[PDB]
Amino acid sequence: MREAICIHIGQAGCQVGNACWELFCLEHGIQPDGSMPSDDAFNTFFSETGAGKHVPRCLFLDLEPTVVDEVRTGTYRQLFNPEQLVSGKEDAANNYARGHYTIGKEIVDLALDRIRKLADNCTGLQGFMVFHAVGGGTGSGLGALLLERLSVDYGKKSKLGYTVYPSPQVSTAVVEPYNCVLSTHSLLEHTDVATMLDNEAIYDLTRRSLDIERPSYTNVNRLIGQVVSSLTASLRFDGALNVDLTEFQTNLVPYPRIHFVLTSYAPVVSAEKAYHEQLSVADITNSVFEPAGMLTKCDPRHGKYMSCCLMYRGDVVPKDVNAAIATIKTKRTIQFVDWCPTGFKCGINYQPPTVVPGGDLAKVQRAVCMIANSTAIAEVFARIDHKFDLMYSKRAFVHWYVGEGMEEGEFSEAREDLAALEKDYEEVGAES
Amino acid sequence: MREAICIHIGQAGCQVGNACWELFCLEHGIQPDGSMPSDKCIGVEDDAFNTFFSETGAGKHVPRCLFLDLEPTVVDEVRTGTYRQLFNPEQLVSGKEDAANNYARGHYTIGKEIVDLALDRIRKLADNCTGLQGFMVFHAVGGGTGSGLGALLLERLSVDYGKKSKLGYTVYPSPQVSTAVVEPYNCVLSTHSLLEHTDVATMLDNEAIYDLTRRSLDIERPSYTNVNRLIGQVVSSLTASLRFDGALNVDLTEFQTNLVPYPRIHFVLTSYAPVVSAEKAYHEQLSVADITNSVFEPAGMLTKCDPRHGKYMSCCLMYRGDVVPKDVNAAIATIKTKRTIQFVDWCPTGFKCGINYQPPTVVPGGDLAKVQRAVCMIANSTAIAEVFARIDHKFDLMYSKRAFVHWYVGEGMEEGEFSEAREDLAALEKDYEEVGAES
Amino acid sequence: MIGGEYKKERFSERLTRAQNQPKNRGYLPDTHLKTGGYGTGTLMGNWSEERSDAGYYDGKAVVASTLRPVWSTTYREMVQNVAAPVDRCDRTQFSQQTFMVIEDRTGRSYPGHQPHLDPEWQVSIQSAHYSTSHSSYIHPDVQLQEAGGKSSSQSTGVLLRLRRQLELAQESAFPGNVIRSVRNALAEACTDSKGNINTNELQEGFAAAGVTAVPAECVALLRNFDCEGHLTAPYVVIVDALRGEMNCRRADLVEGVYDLLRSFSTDGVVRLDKLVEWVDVEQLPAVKSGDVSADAARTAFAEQWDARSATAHISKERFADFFADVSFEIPQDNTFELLLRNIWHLSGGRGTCENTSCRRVEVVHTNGRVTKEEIKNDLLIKDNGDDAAVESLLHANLAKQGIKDVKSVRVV
Amino acid sequence: REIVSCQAGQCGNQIGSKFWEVISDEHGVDPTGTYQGDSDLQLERINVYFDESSGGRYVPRAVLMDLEPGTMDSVRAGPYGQLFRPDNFIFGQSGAGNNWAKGHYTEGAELIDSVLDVCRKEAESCDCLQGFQLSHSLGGGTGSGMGTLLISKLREEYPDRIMMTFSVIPSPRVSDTVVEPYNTTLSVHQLVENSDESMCIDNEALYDICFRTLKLTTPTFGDLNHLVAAVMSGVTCCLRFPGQLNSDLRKLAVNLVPFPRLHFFMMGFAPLTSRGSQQYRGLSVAELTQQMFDAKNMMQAADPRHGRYLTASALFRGRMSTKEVDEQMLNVQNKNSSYFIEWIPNNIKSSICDIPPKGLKMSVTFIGNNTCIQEMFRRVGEQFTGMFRRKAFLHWYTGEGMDEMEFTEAESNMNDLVSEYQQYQDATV
Ligand SMILES: Nc1nc2c(ncn2[C@@H]2O[C@H](COP(=O)(O)OP(=O)(O)OP(=O)(O)O)[C@@H](O)[C@H]2O)c(=O)[nH]1
Ligand SMILES: Nc1nc2c(ncn2[C@@H]2O[C@H](COP(=O)(O)OP(=O)(O)OP(=O)(O)O)[C@@H](O)[C@H]2O)c(=O)[nH]1
Ligand SMILES: Nc1nc2c(ncn2[C@@H]2O[C@H](COP(=O)(O)OP(=O)(O)O)[C@@H](O)[C@H]2O)c(=O)[nH]1
Ligand SMILES: [Mg+2]
Ligand SMILES: [Mg+2]
Repeated sequence: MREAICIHIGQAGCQVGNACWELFCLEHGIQPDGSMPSDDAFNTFFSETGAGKHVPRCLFLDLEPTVVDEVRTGTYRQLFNPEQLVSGKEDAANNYARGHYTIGKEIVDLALDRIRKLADNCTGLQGFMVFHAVGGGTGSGLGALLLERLSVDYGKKSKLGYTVYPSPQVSTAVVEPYNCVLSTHSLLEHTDVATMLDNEAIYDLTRRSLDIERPSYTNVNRLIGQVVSSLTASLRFDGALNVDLTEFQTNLVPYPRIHFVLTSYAPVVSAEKAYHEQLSVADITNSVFEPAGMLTKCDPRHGKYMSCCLMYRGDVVPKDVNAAIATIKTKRTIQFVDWCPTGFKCGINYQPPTVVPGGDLAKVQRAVCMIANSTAIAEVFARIDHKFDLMYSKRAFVHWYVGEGMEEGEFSEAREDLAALEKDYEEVGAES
Repeated sequence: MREAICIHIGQAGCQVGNACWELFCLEHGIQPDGSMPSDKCIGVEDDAFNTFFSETGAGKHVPRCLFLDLEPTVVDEVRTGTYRQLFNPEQLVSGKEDAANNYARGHYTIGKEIVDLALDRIRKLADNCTGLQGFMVFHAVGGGTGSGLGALLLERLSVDYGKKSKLGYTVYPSPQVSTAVVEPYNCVLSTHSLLEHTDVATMLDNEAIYDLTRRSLDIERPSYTNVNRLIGQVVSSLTASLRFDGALNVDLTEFQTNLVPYPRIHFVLTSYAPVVSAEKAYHEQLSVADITNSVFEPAGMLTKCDPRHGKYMSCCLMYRGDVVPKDVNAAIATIKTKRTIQFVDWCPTGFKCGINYQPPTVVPGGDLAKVQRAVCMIANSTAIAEVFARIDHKFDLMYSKRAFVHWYVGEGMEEGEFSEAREDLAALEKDYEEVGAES
Repeated sequence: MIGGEYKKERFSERLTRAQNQPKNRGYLPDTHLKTGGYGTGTLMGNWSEERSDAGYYDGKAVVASTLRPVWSTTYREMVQNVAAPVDRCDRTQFSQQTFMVIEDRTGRSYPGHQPHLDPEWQVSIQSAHYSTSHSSYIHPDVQLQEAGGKSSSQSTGVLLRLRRQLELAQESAFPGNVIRSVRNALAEACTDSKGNINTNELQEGFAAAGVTAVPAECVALLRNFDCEGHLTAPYVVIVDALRGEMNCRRADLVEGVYDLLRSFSTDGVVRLDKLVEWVDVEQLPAVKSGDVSADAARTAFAEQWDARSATAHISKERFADFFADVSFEIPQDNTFELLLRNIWHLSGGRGTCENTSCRRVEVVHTNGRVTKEEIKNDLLIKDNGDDAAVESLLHANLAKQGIKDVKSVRVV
Repeated sequence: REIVSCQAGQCGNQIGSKFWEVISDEHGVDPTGTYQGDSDLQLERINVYFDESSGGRYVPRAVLMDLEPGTMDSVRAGPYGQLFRPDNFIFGQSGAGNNWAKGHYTEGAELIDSVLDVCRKEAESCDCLQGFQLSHSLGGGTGSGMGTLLISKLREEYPDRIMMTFSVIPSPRVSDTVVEPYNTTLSVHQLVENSDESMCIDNEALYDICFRTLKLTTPTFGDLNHLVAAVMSGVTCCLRFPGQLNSDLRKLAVNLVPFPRLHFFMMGFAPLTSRGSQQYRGLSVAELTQQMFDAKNMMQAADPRHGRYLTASALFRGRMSTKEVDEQMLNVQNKNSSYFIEWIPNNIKSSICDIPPKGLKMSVTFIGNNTCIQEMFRRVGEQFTGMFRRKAFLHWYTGEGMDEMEFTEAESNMNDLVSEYQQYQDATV
């Protein structure tokens, strides 16, 4: 029961999965072989076999084989299924057209077959969680294709896209705004909740809260996996206020088109500083709501919050979270929209957040992750469309798309989708 | 952090830098290969060497010092010497031809073809430092290159780094015995540049140190090696307050602001105690008061300028070893009661004392005796007017009927520069007298 | 390197009539590497960069006659003090294999590369053997397993590391065996009469005691603690530094215990036989739990007292050090105070550290008043088998304390 | 993902021989073709550049083209000569005379049938051909003529595959032929139309690097080819080795080609330290990035400061963190906004590969699309037109079969490319 199927698309998704699956294995006591040396809670992320092994409900997809072969030769080779770990032969080259038109259909059928096998195995499938990067080709192309096929094949199943976006100034691609603006078309219609996972905010969090001189994708993906585990632990473990996928779906999405959400996590402290500060529920809530303690480069003080969901883990108390809510509401720096008087969905889980050894998080008795739908998120679109327009004025880097089966107009539908995506956020944020 | 960049200019600067860098390597346990032994690193990753040495990815330590001499002999022989592995092929710049006791040649013809790359090397030395405290220019105003190229480099450093701390240990011509005949010309010409672009100028004339090592260190016939080792010991005593912790620590700016009362008054006499060999030391009780009295006496000074006919303005004391603040206070009280030396009326305190827990280390094969404690006294005093009057009277005799001026005017210098420098030094005499005058 | 064989013309070049081009090796006449138009000896232009090459042979013989040995200069005679004497970047230790590889200029990433002169080549190759994700995602068990400016700072860091390693090793009928065995191992490793130990003796002393010490570790220890300047220091100061300075509270307790023992001494002098007769070893945690017997506890007590005679004299320093070992290996001040007070019947302490060894007595006075009193300092008042004698001793102690109106005493 | 390489002319053959030496050093392959690599990563993706035989010998997917048999004689006499197959060597009888007409119309054309046969044999042997590699010199006759003919043909027989061509541009300072402008002009218009990416190497810049960047007393053509081989392997390291930011030929082409006619790139390699300063210059990402954008480090003779960067690609190799390499690109974009185009945000594509060059801690190859590329074409423009004014050496080309029209067509296409670079050099938003 309460099974959720994890899907990873592109290199970014593959690394995010390779960083969250060892966290899940540590949480549920699963060795890389897939056994417990020395209670049904792993069923959400692991499928039981009569031999005692626990195969994850994970799909790995990438048009290029380097990352999947690294996974196949890694420590978790005996854990991961040889199938559902699929590979292509030529990458998308950050070409949404290549990933969605030419190379997409030759692997999408296999991907849907493996997802069908996973869903058949899952007898209580709660939904799908897809990890990809909109800035890439496979993340945008194969991401859009898989989103469309899953939406047309599985009805109204909950779908959570924990997706990485082009950061405001630290980005590693030039056609990346093109890929983002093109993937938005799928991420509006076929995605139930999308979670912003840019890289600059993670970098700043690591450099200003962990004092790590040289952190990298290993650290950022460990933090992403920690956020995902914090969000999903509500159903895998008991708690005072458990939540379900559809439950916070309803609590978070006010309108069908308003589903892009900021994310934040606390207390993210080092081992040296773990045993010094007073890491109470109120303190961690304040750290959560601080602009610098989140996972996306989007300052909420320029916008207005619409719905905040607070997943507390450990020995947290409902009155502690109530006091945190009261202090937050009294605090005027953050603004709540006028038509949402409550605006808070808090859940409590009794399982403390496990820390993977050798990482940056330190073993802390309690933590909290916030998923916030807010009007401030219009800024990421307002800058990504500006970046897209600076190249689309005379459309550089578009012959690559055109030669891969892309019509010239698809960019125009991308631009109109961005326009409407900013406009409905402005409308909902406008005072009555 | 707390890095300090050494810049050695001229032949005298090169030898003084060789001596002080040998001393620094011995103090920090750095072999000529440039790598500290496993003993000196296994305890903790001490940051003591950081100010003078920068670590590399292989654990090797490279000095933060730019050698810069126009003629190639001294820098070339340093490259050929044992410290080849210790120094970089860069950062050790050698020119093509010397100025030859010609400030005009070193500042207008040969200086410019090397100053650009000198500043580029200084940039590559400074961007490495994250907490650079300042620069320390080691040179002699007597030499043509050390005067001219030193002045040009100081000007460029000032205009590029703004108000950064800038010490200069400079060897002025001795009042009585000197080598060059154009040395007074070079000194007078470079004095203007020192005034304009030097935060503190430390006096390092030759004959005073020679007499000091003749009478105190008992070396009857010391060569340049011994005087350079003494200068290096003085520099190490001055700069150890930040490398090693102490009861009262000072940095590049504290003694700067405590010894510079006025922007133009920044020329400081130096003295070191106890400069004792292995023989006169074991008979004497080297106490804090004893070494303080010795370093305040004119016999123990490193510059041929007795303070009895001068007027003290501010003395900075650097104590090294097992020195106690209460012993320092007793020494200060004894000095204040003593009437043979008198402080200026408007500066009652006049003392800036700082203690460090690192006793001075004697170089193997040297002549200084390894002592428990030592003191280095840097005095800003009006007595420097005496040596400056000596040098500008010498310059006036030189310039009475235009001697050795064709060499300078043939290297691209106007004749009025000599008059400008002479009037600048005359105004310096005037302001020394003014600050020494009782209110 | 000596000789310069790798610069000499090889057999392949003779057998194929090979020449200076394209492999500029310089073995043939008129093929030397002229930089500036002059040899590597006439150092002009690119000379320093040329000499920095790994396959560079200086050309100076290693044996010189002593009949014209006067050509040194001032810098040479100043730096001869630090110059190394002459017999993985040692060109002298390099073999002809690596030298001819360097001459052939193979296995280089870019022209002018010096893999052999690079000292981190081995670790670079080992790192290149692994990927970032593979090294990041090592199996959790072995991954969890892999987790100032003073002259004495490095040595005090050494002492801290050794102390924490001894604490981890700890985590013995009577306490003190850790420092006891460390001192015994150092004493055994000694070969000098007055207690002076060199680096190798110190290293193998730690090895016998159960401490992993690097030769550099030992050399740092001896260089800090040396006073005669022979890279040799007494072992007592090293052991005391490893044990650490005594805490104020525990030192005060030890002083009180010694004062009590001195007062209880028959002749006013603390003696080993009275010490071991007065110690109540029955109240150790191990003895209470039944791990060890009282006889074994007393035997160990004497054994790490290390007294050369059964009637030896115990003084200030001896008592302080003996219980300082116990203080070092017991981490909690409260439990150390409780254990010491329990062993030596010192009345006092507050709360958890309050002494429980002394016999509480219900005393009825001449007026019938019943009071629950605590006897103080009852080391010699033991079960001698005579109830009348014990009762009289209790009355004498109470009278000395100040309660003189007693009429009956019962031990609670 | 297989890349098959072909080397035209003496220059191309020697550069490719050095490239295969570098590749075999990276992959642990002897001249005998056997394997000694101590790491599984050296053998996991050996199929990109090598094919295993029945005996297991790893033979490179390489084709060799030069009219003179002496080039193949030297190639075999090289230390890694036997690594190649015998049937990939296709050589004519007489030399090209350094005539583009001879190498492209009469002798090279009659020779290229077997070249196409063996190239398509290698293509069919490849499971999924990633791309075609060319190493050639445009100043020569056989390197330029046969190279242009082969890339032209391979464009039709393989339209969707990558065309990565390393062209050695002649320049007046290292000019050693009078028909260099003729050959360069007659080759540039095939390169512009039959190459997905055509990056340039100039002997002036190579000698400058060997003189003042490496300070080497006397390197040779071997060491120039060694630098070119290092960058040659660095441009495709991401295919054969894992990394945090995987990349390949199309990955680089998409990010570096804004418009189809703009596919000529600079070339650079870091670190490049003199052997006297190797032990002293600490290797770090910041130092690498500082060396990347320096004009002297660029193997392109044209000064990049004059031009404005269309795009750039930074293929880093070794274990390093990600923001310590991305924030460097941020700095070079922010503090040098004048040298980068405004209407292109984030001009630098960056990728990271896990395995550094053998024994190095880290390295990086820099491939930059800049408006300074047009300087070579302009200078060869006046060099070509001055000769073409009065029939200078033109009679050889005319009598070999070429006509008067094609020379002006070539110079007109080159002028069109130069104008394309101009109109973006001073472009405004
Ligand atoms: N959080 C995280 N982001 C990554 C990681 N690796 C790459 N990214 C980001 O993801 C973006 C593109 O991801 P992908 O969808 O895999 O695109 P790609 O890496 O080019 O792979 P292809 O689409 O197949 O070409 C890049 O611009 C990176 O900024 C990672 O390991 N962790
Ligand atoms: N203390 C000290 N002073 C020196 C030393 N060498 C030279 N001098 C002084 O420097 C003065 C002349 O300058 P030099 O150092 O000899 O030469 P230079 O400064 O490099 O100038 P050039 O002659 O042009 O090269 C002499 O009068 C000496 O007093 C030295 O090794 N130690
Ligand atoms: N970098 C490099 N350049 C070379 C090499 N051999 C020749 N060249 C260049 O190629 C130019 C002449 O090319 P050419 O020999 O006519 O080419 P070919 O006709 O194909 O053999 C000269 O200007 C050289 O600079 C080499 O091994 N390396
Ligand atoms: Mg990819
Ligand atoms: Mg000189």
